Amino acid sequence: TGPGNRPLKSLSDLLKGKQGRFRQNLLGKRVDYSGRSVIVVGPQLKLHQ
Amino acid sequence: NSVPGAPNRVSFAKLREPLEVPGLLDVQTDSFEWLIGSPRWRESAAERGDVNPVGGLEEVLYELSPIEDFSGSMSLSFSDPRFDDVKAPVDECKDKDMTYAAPLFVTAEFINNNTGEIKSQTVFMGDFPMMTEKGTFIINGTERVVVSQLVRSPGVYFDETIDKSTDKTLHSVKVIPSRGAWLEFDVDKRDTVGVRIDRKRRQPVTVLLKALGWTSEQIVERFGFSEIMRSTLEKDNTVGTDEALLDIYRKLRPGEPPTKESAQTLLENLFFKEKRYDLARVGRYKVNKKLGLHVGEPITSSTLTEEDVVATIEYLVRLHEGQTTMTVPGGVEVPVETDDIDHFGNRRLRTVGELIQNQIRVGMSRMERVVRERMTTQDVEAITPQTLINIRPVVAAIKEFFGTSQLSQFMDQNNPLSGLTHKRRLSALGPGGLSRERAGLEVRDVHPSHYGRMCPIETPEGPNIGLIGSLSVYARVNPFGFIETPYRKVVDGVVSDEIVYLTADEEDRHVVAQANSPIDADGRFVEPRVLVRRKAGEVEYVPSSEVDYMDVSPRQMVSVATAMIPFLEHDDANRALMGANMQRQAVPLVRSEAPLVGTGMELRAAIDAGDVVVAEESGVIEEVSADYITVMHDNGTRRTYRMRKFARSNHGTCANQCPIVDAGDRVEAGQVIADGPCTDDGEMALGKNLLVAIMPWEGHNYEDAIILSNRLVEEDVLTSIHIEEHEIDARDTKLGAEEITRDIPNISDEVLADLDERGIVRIGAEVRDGDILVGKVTPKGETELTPEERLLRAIFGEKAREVRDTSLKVPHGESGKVIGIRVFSREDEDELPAGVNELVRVYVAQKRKISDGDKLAGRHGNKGVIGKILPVEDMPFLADGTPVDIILNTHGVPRRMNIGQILETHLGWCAHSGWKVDAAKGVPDWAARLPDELLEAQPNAIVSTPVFDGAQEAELQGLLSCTLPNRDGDVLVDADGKAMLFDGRSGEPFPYPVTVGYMYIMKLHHLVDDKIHARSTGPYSMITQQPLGGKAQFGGQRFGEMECWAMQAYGAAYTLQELLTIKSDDTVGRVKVYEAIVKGENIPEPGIPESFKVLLKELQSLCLNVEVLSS
Amino acid sequence: SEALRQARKDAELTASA
Ligand SMILES: C/C=C/C/C=C(\C)[C@H](O)CC/C(C)=C/C=C(C)/C(O)=C1/C(=O)C=C([C@H](C)CC/C=C/NC(=O)OC)OC1=O
Repeated sequence: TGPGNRPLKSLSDLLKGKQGRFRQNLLGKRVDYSGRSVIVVGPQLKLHQ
Repeated sequence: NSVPGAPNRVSFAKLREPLEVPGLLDVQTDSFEWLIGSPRWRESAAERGDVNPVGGLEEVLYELSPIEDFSGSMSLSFSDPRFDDVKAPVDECKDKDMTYAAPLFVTAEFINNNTGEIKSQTVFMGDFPMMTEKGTFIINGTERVVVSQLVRSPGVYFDETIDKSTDKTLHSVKVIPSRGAWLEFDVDKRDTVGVRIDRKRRQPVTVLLKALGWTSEQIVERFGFSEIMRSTLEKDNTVGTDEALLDIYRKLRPGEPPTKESAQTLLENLFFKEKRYDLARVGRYKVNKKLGLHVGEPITSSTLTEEDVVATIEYLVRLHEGQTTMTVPGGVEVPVETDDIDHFGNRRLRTVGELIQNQIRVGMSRMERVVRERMTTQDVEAITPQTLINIRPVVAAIKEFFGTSQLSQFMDQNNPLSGLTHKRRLSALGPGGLSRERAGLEVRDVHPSHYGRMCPIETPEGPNIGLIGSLSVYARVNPFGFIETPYRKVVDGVVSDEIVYLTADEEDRHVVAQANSPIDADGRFVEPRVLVRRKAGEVEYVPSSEVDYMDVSPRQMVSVATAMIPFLEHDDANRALMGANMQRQAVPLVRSEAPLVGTGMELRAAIDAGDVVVAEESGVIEEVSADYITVMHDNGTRRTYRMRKFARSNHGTCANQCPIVDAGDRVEAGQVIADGPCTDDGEMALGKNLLVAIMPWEGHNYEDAIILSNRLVEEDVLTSIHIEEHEIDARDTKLGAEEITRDIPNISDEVLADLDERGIVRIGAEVRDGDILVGKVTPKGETELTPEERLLRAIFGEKAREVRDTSLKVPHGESGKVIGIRVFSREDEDELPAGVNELVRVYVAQKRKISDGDKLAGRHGNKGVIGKILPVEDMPFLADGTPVDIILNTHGVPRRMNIGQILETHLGWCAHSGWKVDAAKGVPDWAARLPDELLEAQPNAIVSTPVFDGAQEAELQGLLSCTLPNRDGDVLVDADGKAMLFDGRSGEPFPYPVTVGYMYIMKLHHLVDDKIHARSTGPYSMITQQPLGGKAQFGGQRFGEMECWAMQAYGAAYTLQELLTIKSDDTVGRVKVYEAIVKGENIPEPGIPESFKVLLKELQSLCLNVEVLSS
Repeated sequence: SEALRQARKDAELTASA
């Protein structure tokens, strides 16, 4: 127990994958060196561009 | 009409509704005032009976008083929950961040039962928050919104799931009370009783009856036709009351010695001692009403009665008997039938004051269980309730409720519309409410009782559909948490004119046809065979004698936002809901023009919207200003009205208020005086009115791709204001006190230019991302310098300045002037949090032009991103040289089922054009029943249509036939709504006429800059080694499971390895690669991952022999 | 009569730990 109505976490719970009885989404580390944005058409552009 | 500043918008009302719009905010006002118990509410509830007007607080007093020791030697009591005035004005409370509240005084009294002496005090219960006049609350200056949560009430709940394995209906009941225990009267597979109770696993009814003081004689007497009853009483296999009592006691406390007095002294406490087993008063009401038991008396005594249980059993057995209705002795016959958890008749509504009282009860519980604690430990004949009182837990609960609650949420003020929409919101998830996955999909469904009560259209389209909606417009609330709905009762083939606020249950009793009915001008009707809603929610041609209630009006099943899309009955609910939820995402432009076309909603919406200042008293104007207006009340008295100008919303949008009148003017009470942001001429305004064609042009309008002329840009027609606030504190470290100043560590001078004299920058200065905001500094401590740095200092004569440079710089992608500086200082006696001494907050605005990529959408769900900002000249345009505004793609129209936008476009062209229908040879037939003075139209006059009462296409065609020329002899559009156009690029006319017209559109709160973001290298983790995610900081994009497995599919491995090593975990390798890039050299090899080794150590420390073998 | 299945289960939840 502690304060804050909320359970505990052994070493067993620090397991990254730790899939028990269900194969949830995976959700690893969110790498680097990208950029996001909304997308738009390039109708003037070539295919490879 | 019926509005003073109502700008003349003609509409197409073919009907006439008796009642007008209600007070949309009453949903919150009334709950709040009742919880208050204000005399407003006092007369209010008194208007419809309500012999005992009791406030929720009064209820809490009566449910708490008296307060007495278990010995019963001494007695405490309360009285007069009395509010004190608020400690500060709402504006001041918001600005200085003091939560707008007010004290609480109670006439509490203690008396010693031993001898009897009054201890009356008027106790400060605590400062108590006060609702806004916009029905909201300000916490610490912050502005939240409470939500009303849907819950099916506690009640006697019936069902017979047929055991198909037995092929037998299994009638059952679960009477779930508040603060109580459960119980089942089950139709077992055998001809027996499912008398499992309080989660016990099983009982015979006979055990209850003899336990209830009933002989088998008494039972068969009371239950002669009771077949399973007689069977079980033959199989009761136990005789005598106390035998049943002891069996119950042992099976209830198994692992416990049975005692005889616990026979009555447990069950009566379990189910009749109304101190630990108490469904709500509304629960008792539902009980009697379902059962007609307490027919003519007010509700009380949440404890049960054997009367209740026996009527229960009788109805249950008869339901599993073949029955229609049974009148209990003392009760009218209730129709024998099941129950529904989904149907509103069980699904009540915990209101705001409801939840507040719940918190009050839970706090006062703890407080009384400590008062009774001290009640003995307190010294006798020397205490006072002041000595007895602790308001700390109660105030704690209050605070932790206003803050720290998914029902106490931030008012999304992006515009008056969505502000309103946030209120009047309906959700069943929450504390007590079901969580997300625990609810079955069926609760998301649209039960036919929903009709006219909860608009089936408006709801979040994410993974919460069906979980949250809003109210129908003309809906109204039961004091018991139900939907009391007005209805037009018809009598004798003649609709009366008496509005009838009805719930859903009684509705099932009755017969309601449709408002769109051929009424014979008098309540009399036209045809016999009439549509009508069935008690099963079904429709037929009733012969026109049978109905007793007609619809109050059309659109009684619409939401607010849903009430604001013309032609709505022509397009699919899908794009409908899409545009609906989007329309709350509108963004207030700076010009705020009103649409040519609309509904009747656009004015009432604002007049409840509030943010548009309303004329309080009728009067002549005194003097105006850009910031306020002096108002001459008609007799002497006067007043000002402080315009809110450039007030930062909860989303960076401006909140100006411009006045709309003159100081020599004279207006009337309840009248518009100054539009708010999205308000134009008093009514709503969420965009502009634009002429568009629909061709596929150059592919640039490909798959929702949306093109734009430069003309709007250079005309500022799409122009947003944004208000980003920055704040930083003056803490104090072990190294000393944080410092703010122009004095800096190593830094340029020009970078120290636009600061003030004492750190912070100067008002009105332009800025750009990374620039310095505030010159702040703290000591860093002491470490041995590098010999190199020491050398640079030596050659350069440069001091140490161990105080570290900790200033405020603007984050990325930000610019615009700084309007106002908000500064706080502990030295100034500014109250600040501990470990702080000075606070400053900054306000920058940037007049964002419209730009490509941003998301626009009409009022149809028809939406999309900005394809490309094209110049004006290179544009398809009229024969009058008038360029088009934008172009949409036809191909999205059919498959989306959104012809209403086409309707709107034709209508808007007609509206801009103006007509004058030649009623020279009588009237053209389509115009026959059409309202007069539509026979012409001044160009660019404003009009509107009721949702279900809109113009017909034939009407529109007859209009479009009448399309008087603009300036010259100029019928620019055919009778088919198309026209010939010219490519500003080609030079030629296009081969065909083209659909065109004026459409009103919005701008969404999803600007490009809000989303655009990239990154190479930034601040690495603390737990892991990893440079921070989150676009608030840099952040970036997570390359996880989908395109890994993918890259493997491609077969390319090295890129994946590089990503997962040198962009993921290799501490040394990261700087290595950075070096290699800086030097222009071949990449180093990917080192070992870090989380790998971390997991390795973990597995080790799990007491696990672990090891790799290289060979 | 067949309701006793909880009896085997109810015994093990309680004295548990
Ligand atoms: C030392 C290993 C002991 C046994 C493994 C245990 C206990 C783990 O519990 C399961 C393996 C695992 C998950 C560890 C996660 C770690 C070390 C970590 O922090 C991550 C992470 O969370 C995600 C990733 C990648 C992005 C996962 C990509 C998977 C691709 N799979 C595939 O290519 O399909 C064939 O790497 C990590 O090092």
